[PDB]
Amino acid sequence: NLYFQSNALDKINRYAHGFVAVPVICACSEAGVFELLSQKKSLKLEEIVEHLAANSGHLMVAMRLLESLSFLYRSQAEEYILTEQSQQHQIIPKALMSLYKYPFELYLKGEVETGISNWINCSSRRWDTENSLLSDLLDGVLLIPLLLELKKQNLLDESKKIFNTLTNSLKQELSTLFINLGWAELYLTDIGRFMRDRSLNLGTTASYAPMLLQMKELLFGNPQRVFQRNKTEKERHVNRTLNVVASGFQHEKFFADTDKIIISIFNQQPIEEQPIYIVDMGCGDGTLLKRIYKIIKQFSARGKVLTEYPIIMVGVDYNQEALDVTDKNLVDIPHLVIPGDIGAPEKLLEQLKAQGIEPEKVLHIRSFLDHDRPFIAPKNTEIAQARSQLDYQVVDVDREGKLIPPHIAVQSLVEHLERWSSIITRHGLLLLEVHSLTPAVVKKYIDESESLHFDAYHAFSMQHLVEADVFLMAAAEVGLFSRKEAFRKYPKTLPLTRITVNHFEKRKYQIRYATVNDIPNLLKCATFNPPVNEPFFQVLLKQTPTAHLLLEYQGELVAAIFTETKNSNEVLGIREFLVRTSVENWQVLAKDLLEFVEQWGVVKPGIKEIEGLLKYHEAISNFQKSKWYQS
Ligand SMILES: C[S@@+](CC[C@H](N)C(=O)[O-])C[C@H]1O[C@@H](n2cnc3c(N)ncnc32)[C@H](O)[C@@H]1O
Ligand SMILES: [Mn+2]
Repeated sequence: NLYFQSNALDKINRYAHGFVAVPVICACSEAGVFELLSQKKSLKLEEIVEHLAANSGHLMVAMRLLESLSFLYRSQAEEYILTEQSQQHQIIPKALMSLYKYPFELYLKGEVETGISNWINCSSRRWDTENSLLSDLLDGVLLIPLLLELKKQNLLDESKKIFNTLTNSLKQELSTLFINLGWAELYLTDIGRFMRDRSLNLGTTASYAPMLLQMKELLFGNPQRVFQRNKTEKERHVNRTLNVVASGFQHEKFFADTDKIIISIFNQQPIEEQPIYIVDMGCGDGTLLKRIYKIIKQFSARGKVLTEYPIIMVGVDYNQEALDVTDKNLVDIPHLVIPGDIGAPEKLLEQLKAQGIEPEKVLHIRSFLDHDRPFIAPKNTEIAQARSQLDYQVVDVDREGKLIPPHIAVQSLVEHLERWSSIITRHGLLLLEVHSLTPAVVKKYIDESESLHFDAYHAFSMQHLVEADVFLMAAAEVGLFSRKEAFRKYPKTLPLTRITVNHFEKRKYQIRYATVNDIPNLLKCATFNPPVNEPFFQVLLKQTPTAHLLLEYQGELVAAIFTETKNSNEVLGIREFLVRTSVENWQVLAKDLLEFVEQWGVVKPGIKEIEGLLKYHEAISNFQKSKWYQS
């Protein structure tokens, strides 16, 4: 915990930002996006799409990135307007895009005709701008592939004398760069060691270089040429090898967060009623399954009695090579590997039954896969219709590169979780997932959070991130609730959620957003505040369409909690509490709703604090004494 680390952390994150942002800015500049918004200053996305013959989905990804960088702003009519910062697009050299295919391997080996001296000189001048952020964005285009190769060839871990075995010209090139950057003084400095030790965190972003090189095709050409799939069906938009290595390394601290959940499950008495099978959908190399088994064996009551009550780990994956690797990795662990697909839980269930596996004895688990499912369009058009008036900000791009409407992306996730919800047992569903943020929050935490680059390259590659609150809502709509004692989120202390660790349990009821359509039923409920009239409900529902929660059981309204969002959208407050005391177990259910509102508010983008929990907990906990109206 040293003083220099806070600036170093900002720098490395900014480098990853620039790795994605510079291709977006350059492609937009070349196609005339900034010029168009200078000739006509207020344009909606559809107008920009039409006039530049753009692909609406990828273009939305680019616009959200530019908004997050404060290059553009959106009016209340959803019209894009340039800012003074957007003139920075003129400072970017467009030859800089050549680095995305420059052979850094050959360069470090002296087998290259043309080196990188021009860019080293550019960096020393801070790219001819005083905007510190901007010069860090451009630095990232160069430094990310270079640092990764310097680490890969073991040119930085070398004791003391780094660059000592390189040709003298190479020595001076990299010595100048490292000295100019404060990385070396020839010995590495504090920041120099920091950048080297943390290089693999850039691997996932760096692996999308082939896609980012083709940004102009994504935005303005034929997106499918970027995503080939030839005969061997190797991915062309990403170096999956480096990607899988890097993401596995990053997924490490999150796997450890399943320890407390696993320890809790397999300490639960009696042993015979615990799960027998732990089934990981998308097992990859089996790292998570292997860890879980060792945790059970060493740290749980179940681990003392495996002789009498064995555990069986089950790896499921739609790729046979993954099953083979997982099979080998789970040597000496009782296990099974079977094919399956994240989108087909019904087929998984039938394959388990074909093995004689008793479905009710299964704990289902998975990590970081729901957002990478094959997108299935909504079949429930009526629920999709209702959903369409809500203000979701999910960005999701289809195979043609067109924008999937946010409410359609959400309804797809709901229906996909419903298919899973129908097979989840009383042992529940251990689920880790990564989430996108809104541009308002990304803009506010640009130096502290990875979202700017991570959300962009995810949406560009046709993955389906949602914001963390949207995910928890989609689960709640189908009766899956993330258990309070198991939950973890990252980042821990910033008002934004990029990662959730969940133990979902299946409950008999559902929680969804209240809508204007619910107002007649809401008017009839018992209510802690004096009875609310329709206009105030309309006011609340109009101002924050996705901030009021209701709990339903067998089509019957049980309870509802309305909220207010205030103070630069940093404070969420409980505003109304409604119940129907005619429904069996309504008080327990209403307490569950208030607990859910707290969890949901904890992951709501931008929310720093929740007000009113004590007041409204007391209201429902001492119901008769609190003297509710219309009871
Ligand atoms: C998401 S990445 C690896 C991360 C891994 N899912 C985990 O558990 O952390 C892809 C891995 O999941 C598998 N996978 C990708 N799409 C899948 C799908 N639709 N159904 C089942 N497995 C899938 C891949 O074959 C690969 O093994
Ligand atoms: Mn992903």
